[PDB]
Amino acid sequence: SVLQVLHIPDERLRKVAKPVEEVNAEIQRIVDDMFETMYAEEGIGLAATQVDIHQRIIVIDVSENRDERLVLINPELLEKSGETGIEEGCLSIPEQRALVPRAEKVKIRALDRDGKPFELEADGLLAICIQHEMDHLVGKLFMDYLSPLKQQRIRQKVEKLDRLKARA
Ligand SMILES: [Zn+2]
Repeated sequence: SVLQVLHIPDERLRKVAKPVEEVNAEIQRIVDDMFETMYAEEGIGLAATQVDIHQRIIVIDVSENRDERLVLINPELLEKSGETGIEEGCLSIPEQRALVPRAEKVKIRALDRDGKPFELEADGLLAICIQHEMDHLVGKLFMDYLSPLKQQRIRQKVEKLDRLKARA
């Protein structure tokens, strides 16, 4: 199923996710719906809290053939180094992009879709994607890094877009 993605300024985007107790068929359903939703809106990453499911689950797929699926359940940042930034987007902040400071390299521990643990070292776009999605799980958005003026301007942009998109 395709789930509805929340937009700012929805307050449910600020909730802190609980860890997944047990990776069972209900969780695997959520993972599958999250991928379906992410591909349907043309995203490369999605956190559970974006679809109003407040558990520590993330899906990523940067591939163009939509077949290098990455699932992070209960991710844990083990180490990070360096600093970078690209203009990030987000399905919760429609059509807005902004450069945000990130670590360049990241090492995480997570569970996969089967509930088996794995470690992953990432750099480049992947490292940035993981950090952006892990932020979502503790109620952080990429706009939080920007000036108050930039933040307001982003909010207004989105509110205006949702105002027009709802036609009637
Ligand atoms: Zn996002």
